[PDB]
Formats: sequence, C-alpha cells, structure tokens
Amino acid sequence: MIEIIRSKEFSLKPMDSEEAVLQMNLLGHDFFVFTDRETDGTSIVYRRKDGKYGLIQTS
Amino acid sequence: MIEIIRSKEFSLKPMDSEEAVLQMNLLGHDFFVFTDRETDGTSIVYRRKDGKYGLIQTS
Repeated sequence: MIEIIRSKEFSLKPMDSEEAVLQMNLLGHDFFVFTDRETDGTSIVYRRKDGKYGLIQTS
Repeated sequence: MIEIIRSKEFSLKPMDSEEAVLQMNLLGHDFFVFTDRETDGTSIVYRRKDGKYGLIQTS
C-alpha cells in the first residue's frame, strides 16, 4: 500500500522564506522545501487555508 | 504582501519515512515534515496525485 519515491529539493542554494513562497506559488504547490538563508537548515513553507503562509524551520 | 507565520514541526521524534506517511495520512495532510531516522536530518513526505508518496531527504 505504501510506495515512497525519493525526489530532490528544487534548489540547494539558500533562499529566504519569501522567495520560497514565490517558488511555491510559481509551481502551484502547497508546500515547498528549501535551504533557509536564515539558518542554513531545511525549511518548508506551505499554504495555509487562510491564504497566509506557514514556515517550518528545522535545525 | 506575503505573510509568513512560523509553525513547529509536528514531532521531533525521529521516524522512518513509512511512519511519516502513516502520520501524514492520520493527519489528513498532503505533506509531512519529520526528522528522518535514516539520516538524522529533516525529511518531507508528500502525497502524489497517483497514490504514491514522495520523499525529500535533506541533510
């Protein structure tokens, strides 16, 4: 029932969250994985239901 | 403007990607961020249109 297929991060170049949202929006996706320029860690922006954007910054 | 609201990772407990898929399905979301037991890094599983699951493993 579970088939997991790896894919790659769009870009490894660090970007800030506002540029990640722009990338997400150009793709038409509801989440986007990027390397965060703030932290050099992996961050994820995502579309909230209210049209704001969430940001998960991992260490 | 782009309004970005920080949110927390669901769990900091490391897990395998097949367990992240179970979490994602339990929560009814189309992506799920987790600490990957295989890598000790941040991974993201996501729902594909074709019923399979994608995995972005970062490190």
